[PDB]
Amino acid sequence: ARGLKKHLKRLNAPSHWMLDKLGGAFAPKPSSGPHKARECLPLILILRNRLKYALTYREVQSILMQRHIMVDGKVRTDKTYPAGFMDIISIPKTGENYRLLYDTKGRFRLHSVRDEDAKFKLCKVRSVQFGQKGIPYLNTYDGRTIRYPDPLIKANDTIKLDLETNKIVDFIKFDVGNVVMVTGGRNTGRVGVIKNREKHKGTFETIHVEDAQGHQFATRLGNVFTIGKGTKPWVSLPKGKGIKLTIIEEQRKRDAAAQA
Amino acid sequence: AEQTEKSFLKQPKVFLSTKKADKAKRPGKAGNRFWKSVGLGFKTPREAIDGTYIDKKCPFTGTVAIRGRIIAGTCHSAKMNRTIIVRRNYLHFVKKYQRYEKRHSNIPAHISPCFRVKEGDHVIIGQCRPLSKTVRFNVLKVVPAG
Amino acid sequence: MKLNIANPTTGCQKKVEIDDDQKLRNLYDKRISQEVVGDLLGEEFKGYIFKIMGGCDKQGFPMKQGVLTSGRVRLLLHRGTPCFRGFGRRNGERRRKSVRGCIVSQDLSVINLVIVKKGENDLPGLTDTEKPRMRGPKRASKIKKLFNLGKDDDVRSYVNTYRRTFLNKKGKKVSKAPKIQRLVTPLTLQRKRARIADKKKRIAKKKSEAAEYQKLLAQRLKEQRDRRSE
Amino acid sequence: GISRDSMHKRRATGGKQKAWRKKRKYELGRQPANTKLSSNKTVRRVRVRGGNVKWRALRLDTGNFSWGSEAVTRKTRLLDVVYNSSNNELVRTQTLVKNAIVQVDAAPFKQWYLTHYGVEIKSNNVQRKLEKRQQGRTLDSHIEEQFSGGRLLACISSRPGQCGRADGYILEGKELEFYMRKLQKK
RNA sequence: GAAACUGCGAAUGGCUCAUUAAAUCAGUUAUAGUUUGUUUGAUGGUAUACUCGGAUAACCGUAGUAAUUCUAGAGCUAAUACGUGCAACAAACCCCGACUUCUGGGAGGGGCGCAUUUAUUAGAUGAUGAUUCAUGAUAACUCGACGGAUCGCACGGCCGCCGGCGACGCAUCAUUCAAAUUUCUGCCCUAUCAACUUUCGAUGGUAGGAUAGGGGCCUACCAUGGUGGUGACGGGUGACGGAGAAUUAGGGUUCGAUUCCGGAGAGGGAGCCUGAGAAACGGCUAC
Ligand SMILES: [K+]
Ligand SMILES: [K+]
Ligand SMILES: [K+]
Ligand SMILES: [K+]
Ligand SMILES: [K+]
Ligand SMILES: [K+]
Ligand SMILES: [Mg+2]
Ligand SMILES: [Mg+2]
Ligand SMILES: [Mg+2]
Ligand SMILES: [Mg+2]
Ligand SMILES: [Mg+2]
Ligand SMILES: [Mg+2]
Ligand SMILES: [Mg+2]
Ligand SMILES: [Mg+2]
Ligand SMILES: [Mg+2]
Ligand SMILES: [Mg+2]
Ligand SMILES: [Mg+2]
Ligand SMILES: [Mg+2]
Ligand SMILES: [Mg+2]
Ligand SMILES: [Mg+2]
Repeated sequence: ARGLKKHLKRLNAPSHWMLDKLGGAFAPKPSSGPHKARECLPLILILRNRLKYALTYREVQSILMQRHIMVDGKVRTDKTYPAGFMDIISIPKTGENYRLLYDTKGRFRLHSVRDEDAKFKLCKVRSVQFGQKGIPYLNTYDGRTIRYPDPLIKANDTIKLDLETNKIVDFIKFDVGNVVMVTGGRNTGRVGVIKNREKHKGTFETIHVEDAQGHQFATRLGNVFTIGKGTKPWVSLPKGKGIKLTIIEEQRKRDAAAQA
Repeated sequence: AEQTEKSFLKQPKVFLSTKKADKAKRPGKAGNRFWKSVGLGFKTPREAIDGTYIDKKCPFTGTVAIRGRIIAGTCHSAKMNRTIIVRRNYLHFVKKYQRYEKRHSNIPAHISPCFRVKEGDHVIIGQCRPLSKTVRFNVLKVVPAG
Repeated sequence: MKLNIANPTTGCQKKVEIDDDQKLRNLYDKRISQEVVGDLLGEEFKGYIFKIMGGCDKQGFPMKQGVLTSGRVRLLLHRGTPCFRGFGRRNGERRRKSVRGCIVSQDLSVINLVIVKKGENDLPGLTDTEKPRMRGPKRASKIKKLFNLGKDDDVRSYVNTYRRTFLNKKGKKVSKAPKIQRLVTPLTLQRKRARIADKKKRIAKKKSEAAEYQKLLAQRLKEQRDRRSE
Repeated sequence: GISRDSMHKRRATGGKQKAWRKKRKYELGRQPANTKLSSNKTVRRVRVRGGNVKWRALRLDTGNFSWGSEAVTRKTRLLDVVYNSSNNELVRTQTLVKNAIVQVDAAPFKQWYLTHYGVEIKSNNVQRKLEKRQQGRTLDSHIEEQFSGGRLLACISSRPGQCGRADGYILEGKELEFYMRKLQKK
């Protein structure tokens, strides 16, 4: 190619979007923004496929051009805006607030949150280093730069950001024993506590996580997001509570529900 | 002794003509020979720290960084200026016959003057930036045949 | 050879057809921007002096200034330049077109001429009238220069001087007045003030964060010294 | 045009590589600046990838030179090119390239040395600071003997064809001895 | 509100499979070897002002030519076009330094935004597996397309001055969208192809040039290397690679132009302009 791609073929769209195969030749190509294209949930999908507010592309445009949707406290009119993990989606007309979390099957789920709980997001620190003028600055995986961060904050940390004031109100150090959520790979959406961190020089670092029921899983450092200090996450979790179920137990639940 | 070229050969960003020379300072400071640990658990040879050679492609005293693959092998040829051929021997599985066949790969690697090598030695090379048309590796450890 | 004569002072244009060989010779071998004396090219043109501004050949190809010949050449031309308008063509696109040299020769269909000095007689349809300017000044400083105002003089009053008044096809009166550009209004002053205040707040925020960070670091160091005092 | 691709080369085995694509613009090369030492300064704007700017010096006569032991940097005129390590053609053509050895005017450095040390190679405070600096003052007598002629040996450390400037450092110590031996062997 | 200037786009998509056999491509690396319009986040201080200048389109009317979004001349008039120019003010820091009574004090003068280039220096015992790293300081340097002469809505508070919500634009870093290059391993038939490469780059070294950046990519000098029966080199392919497809007890055989990913081409070559991005072809130049 002689430049950037503008189109996303529907077959080549992320599989967690759960787009259907015959809905068209194309999928919404996510715009550049805070989250990666392959790891985000675009606004058009949230509005039409998930919340059912809109029925068409044009209806999503109509809703967004009314300035009805705020992402993390700010009005977005781009339909392909890449909304991502832990983002607050608020509609200050119906009075509903949503935190974009992962279910245990790797798919973004709009989790309803309280009005007070929609006043902060959780960000993962990507790096800490000196900017111009020798001023220390923090950057996250959701594209934010924060200057003069707390010196106790290091890379891979989780900071609590107040959307109203745009400051770090609290932070969590990436340590063994902190409850985490996996945001990438086959364990996406799984919640557990870190048991040990296995480091290997020159290559990716492996984190060993054990969930509440005792199942153990391992994932790379880049796919781990701390959500609480200790065994108590700072945000509310979806109904699964991050506890992945085997297909046999899912069938048990379905059989019990049908029997009732 | 090392000035064998039509140009003076100096370590970049080391001021040799400094007036306030000192030996207790870190490498590259106060006219001290610059050297670095390559990382990845590889010791810096003492002949690189105490050497007088100037090699910009040296992993320990030059400007190259070791990043990427770490490959073991045997010195197959050492007839070039600071460059040797590393032969890697491996078994290629043939699916249909469920057997293996012997296959080899000739990997050119730059060798710094801190190592002296002969054909047949066991060497450890690390991936670096392209140093020439065919060279993307630097010798990091040399184990003699005996 | 036709002559397309223009009088820039009165804004009148008229095509003159000269076929006699002598009068045509008094223009041959001359170049664009070179001036001719009207007495040479006729009787009615005494006193007048004409500037050669270009022309076209028998195939409609324009003359170009600086080519320095009488014949036709092919040149790689840029868009928006003379001899290549390039309408609808992409930016940065060049084209090789046929242009004629700047020298006037016998192979020219028309010479574009301009009157620079008015003769003793009057040319019919050329210097016997005056077509007025279609539009007046639109930028405020140009208006002030036109009507010789100075500082603290209002320009709007003079915009109403050259309003174009006409009747609509229905029959109602319509007046057209230009919008003044580069005119100082209270909104412009407010915009400049808001820019200055934005700089103010930038500086204040910078100093506030720097001071808070310094205080936090000082408190951290004092806490470390308290630990050391163990 | 000039390309930087590995397409046209032979393979490491010696075998020829058949072309599978035309030349791309993202792998171009441009013709060398061939910066000459001349008092007709010409630096041209080269528009490069990303809409960025490269400065292409064609003729240069003045440079910014650093005396590292003294930690002083002065703008001095370029007088001559004397040594090139890659090609003496560049010496005879007076071509300014990175790592070329040149003659630079010593007048700014003489002036700074007089002002700063009080030594040619009016207050109690000024005389006290001057005596403090003069204590331990040591020149190397090679820089001194070239100061006698007013020309300092210098090495162009900047790339004139890339940055449009001919900057460098004054040669000192072992490098100075090496290049003096080279110039006397020339 | 037509038209027109300005801005942006037209480098995506669509089509095809000719070339191409460790090459494309696949999985797996790397950039501590680079560019990146845009999005998101943060950042921006030492350079007539109650606001500068000259053009030009549309318009208008003289035309030319057989002719083309082929084309010349004349009269007007805009800017977020173009070109200039005050750039709200400051501390700190560095150098020189009259006088002072003096290991110092110190008027005054110069430098000092951001970017660029070089050089010296700090970076300990902030960061990485690892950097003379991030970043600071200093000396200078550059004839710097930078540091708002722009627009909408609302228009209130104090006595003329302040004043909100936006839009557009400049620059830096980060992020995102990506590319480029790049590590390892992997490809059909053919030895009735066993030697090939190296004048004129072949393999490596030094110094440059060039490039967005590594690199024989190119240049100068130097050395004699590099590949090969574990099949180099060459030839054939009715050979684009893969995901895949047909048939399959298992093992396997054959196919894979075609809708997804990657590559390549726009009659064949070659060369470019614009642009963040093209060696573009529903862009140009030539054969
Ligand atoms: K490409
Ligand atoms: K464009
Ligand atoms: K690959
Ligand atoms: K390069
Ligand atoms: K080389
Ligand atoms: K563009
Ligand atoms: Mg205006
Ligand atoms: Mg395409
Ligand atoms: Mg640094
Ligand atoms: Mg080089
Ligand atoms: Mg074919
Ligand atoms: Mg196929
Ligand atoms: Mg075919
Ligand atoms: Mg078809
Ligand atoms: Mg395709
Ligand atoms: Mg193409
Ligand atoms: Mg055809
Ligand atoms: Mg083409
Ligand atoms: Mg076509
Ligand atoms: Mg096309």
